[PDB]
Amino acid sequence: FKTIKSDEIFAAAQKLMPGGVSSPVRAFKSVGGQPIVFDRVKDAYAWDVDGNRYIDYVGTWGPAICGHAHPEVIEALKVAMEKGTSFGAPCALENVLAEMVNDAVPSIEMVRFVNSGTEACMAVLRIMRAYTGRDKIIKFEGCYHGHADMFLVKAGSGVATLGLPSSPGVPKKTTANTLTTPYNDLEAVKALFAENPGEIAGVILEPIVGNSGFIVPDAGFLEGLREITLEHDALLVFDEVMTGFRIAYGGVQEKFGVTPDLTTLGKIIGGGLPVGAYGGKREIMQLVAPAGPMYQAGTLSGNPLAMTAGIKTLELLRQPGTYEYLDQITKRLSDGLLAIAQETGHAACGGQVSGMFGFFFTEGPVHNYEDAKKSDLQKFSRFHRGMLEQGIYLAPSQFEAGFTSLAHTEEDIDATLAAARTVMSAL
Amino acid sequence: FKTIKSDEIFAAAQKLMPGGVSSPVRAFKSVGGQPIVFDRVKDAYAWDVDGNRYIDYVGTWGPAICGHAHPEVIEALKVAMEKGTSFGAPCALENVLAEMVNDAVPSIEMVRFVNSGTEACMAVLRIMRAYTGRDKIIKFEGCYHGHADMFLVKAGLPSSPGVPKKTTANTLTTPYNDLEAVKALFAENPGEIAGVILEPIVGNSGFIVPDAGFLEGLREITLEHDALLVFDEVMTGFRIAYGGVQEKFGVTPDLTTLGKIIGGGLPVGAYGGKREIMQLVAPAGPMYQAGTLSGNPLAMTAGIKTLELLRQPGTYEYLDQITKRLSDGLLAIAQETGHAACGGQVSGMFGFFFTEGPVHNYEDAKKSDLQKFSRFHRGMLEQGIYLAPSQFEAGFTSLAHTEEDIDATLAAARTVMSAL
Ligand SMILES: Cc1ncc(COP(=O)(O)O)c(CN)c1O
Ligand SMILES: Cc1ncc(COP(=O)(O)O)c(CN)c1O
Ligand SMILES: NC[C@@H](N)CCC(=O)O
Repeated sequence: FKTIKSDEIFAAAQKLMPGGVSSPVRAFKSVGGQPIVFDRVKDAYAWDVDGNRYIDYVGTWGPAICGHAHPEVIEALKVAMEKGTSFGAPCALENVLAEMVNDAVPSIEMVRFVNSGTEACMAVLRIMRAYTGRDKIIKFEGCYHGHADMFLVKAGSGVATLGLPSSPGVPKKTTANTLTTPYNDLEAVKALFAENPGEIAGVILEPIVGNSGFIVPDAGFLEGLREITLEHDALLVFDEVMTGFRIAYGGVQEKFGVTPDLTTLGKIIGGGLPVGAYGGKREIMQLVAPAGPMYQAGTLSGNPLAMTAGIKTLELLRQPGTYEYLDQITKRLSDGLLAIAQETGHAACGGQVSGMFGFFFTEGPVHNYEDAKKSDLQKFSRFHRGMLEQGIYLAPSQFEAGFTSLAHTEEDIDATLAAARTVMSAL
Repeated sequence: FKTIKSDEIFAAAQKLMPGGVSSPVRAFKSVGGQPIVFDRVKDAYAWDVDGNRYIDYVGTWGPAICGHAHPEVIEALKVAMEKGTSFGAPCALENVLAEMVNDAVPSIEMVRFVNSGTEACMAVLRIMRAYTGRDKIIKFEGCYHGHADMFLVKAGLPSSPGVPKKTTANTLTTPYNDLEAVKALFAENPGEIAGVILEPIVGNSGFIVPDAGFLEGLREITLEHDALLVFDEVMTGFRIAYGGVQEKFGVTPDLTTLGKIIGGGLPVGAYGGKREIMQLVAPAGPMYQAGTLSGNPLAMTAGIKTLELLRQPGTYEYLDQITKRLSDGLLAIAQETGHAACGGQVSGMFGFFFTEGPVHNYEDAKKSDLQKFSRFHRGMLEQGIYLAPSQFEAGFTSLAHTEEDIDATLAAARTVMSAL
């Protein structure tokens, strides 16, 4: 196993871009700092600039649910780019995706497309405060909603209400209205409300966590957050940028039967192109300009290429047995990893829902970020590297959920398990 | 002039998306409220869903500088997507674009690609504060830097709902082209000013050129108070000149944001400057900023190809040539038809206000006769000309715009203004 070309390109990148990457995690600092430079991806695989081929469990972080470079998506894109990559004006494709999004996810009756999860979340945050007239927001430790200043706050016991910025360059002023609570902790949220009567605009969260490893909501958690927000006329916002169209066609809200007031979407709805969307109830979305006073603009938003890829991707997801397959192969993968971790003597816990999964090197179970933080990062680092050496590309971080696609075959899963066995036996 | 299909699609859109659009301006609220739905765009044209063709002066707001759907860009795109629409990991194409950007603009030694001007600006604002360790920012009224909260300031009070005053408190604003005001701000906030951000040439409150010495003065005082100078060239970058306004006017900022053109139509953005400052950005430094789909291979591809095209000889001279003729023509026609107007142009960027002006700032811009602009806009639309649906938006030309297109556009203007 060698990554000479990646080493070279990455080395040169360090002089051109901060850390040699467009996004922090890509720097592999959580797992050796030796990132892989991709050349191309197809179906369930990715190819190195060195020729290395991997079974991919990142799927460009969600979008590639139907597999990398799906022929139907690229075909639809070929037609779209022919008509121009961007209009800066209304196009019929926006209506189409909008309708699909509306018909697909319960809480969405109207949507505004944007260009990233970060844009979606910062806008949805602004809308929650605009609709309620309240400034305080409740987020959960371990959840990620982009890098808007409000979200860049320190979390954990002792600073849950301190609103301390967790990054230089962000005024305490801006984080002063962001409250955090442990995921899967209803009493923690009730507490935040009581401590701030009439000030909580709402609660935002990943209905199923992927940014602190894979973490599923304990029974009654989503129901509880729904009850508590309704009781205080506060808004419940599901960040389904990652879970949207992956956990289920209707996202976690559809699968678990809990309807929020607003939800953010992304990844899949763009077919690989930068995209994002924030929608929800009609009465709330009407505040978004130019229909309402809450300002939010996106010059290249509703991009025809992004809309086309999103539409084609959803049409594919609409086909029969789609999510049943993702669930099947993924459960197989997940149970396999845990069985292998057990047989090799490694403390581990994990799970999966549809085509999304997690695997922590700790006994767990993992109900929140604090639990996740107990995972053996050194072990994970060696694990990730080993899997890489075995031709398996996993998210370069213990705190990132993995992804499967309709392209992953029964054989891919088994080759992966074989590799996992080989790697864990050597850990 | 029929726009039946546009109306139908738009009406249905208003039930699916706020205002029936993905971005406020597209709703045509300032010019009648009946936007035209595009089906496709080619070269210097836009084609309606009703079969109408328009000589396009919006160029999807900047990206289409080499023309809409340029064959080489679409070909480069079709070839690149075959390898994947996105990696979510490093690819050589990022190094290439980064290098072309670094070589192109005076102040950039290191760059971080993002997905929009908004992300670029909020990120640059954060780096400004992280580098200086200060929170107060100076922005100009009439300048637009995305919808990030700190920018949604009134003129540090919120200008729209949903944004806590607490976050806009650290945002100081001043009239564009007003050095004394900026100076006063620094004095009223000693040791608290992280820096100054602005569009070196304004396009978001109409086309507004900086006065002689303005940019030079801003560089001087920021240096004096150990504060950063940030050029938001998302709109001007690679348009005013290959190196943007900073190159053309010769004033070098410490940091600059980019977008539009660098993505050839695809969602894109970037911020860069001296490596000493840029090294603060994660994962190199402690300042956090991330973008899951940033450095998109398709966006890099289209940006790389778009820049290669711009690097050809006569590119900016051509833009300047046809645009000056367009701008001069408009003002001449306005004069001969008896309408107070003022405008100007620099490269393929221009403005035309229905006000005698002068227009050195937003306040001046607001003196324009919006009613007249609206009727002008509609009439031009009927004459087969598509201008920005706002008096407060600069216009754009592209390499695809022919001498004939300009002739036709001026002829149209004559007809419209003669009817105003
Ligand atoms: C749940 C969630 N919300 C928001 C974001 C921000 O996404 P982007 O990088 O597209 O801004 C992400 C991506 N990590 C996410 O996983
Ligand atoms: C100078 C400038 N800065 C930032 C932006 C924000 O761009 P986007 O919609 O790409 O976020 C714009 C687009 N209006 C701009 O013109
Ligand atoms: N779910 C436990 C929280 N009180 C946070 C612990 C921490 O990370 O400090």
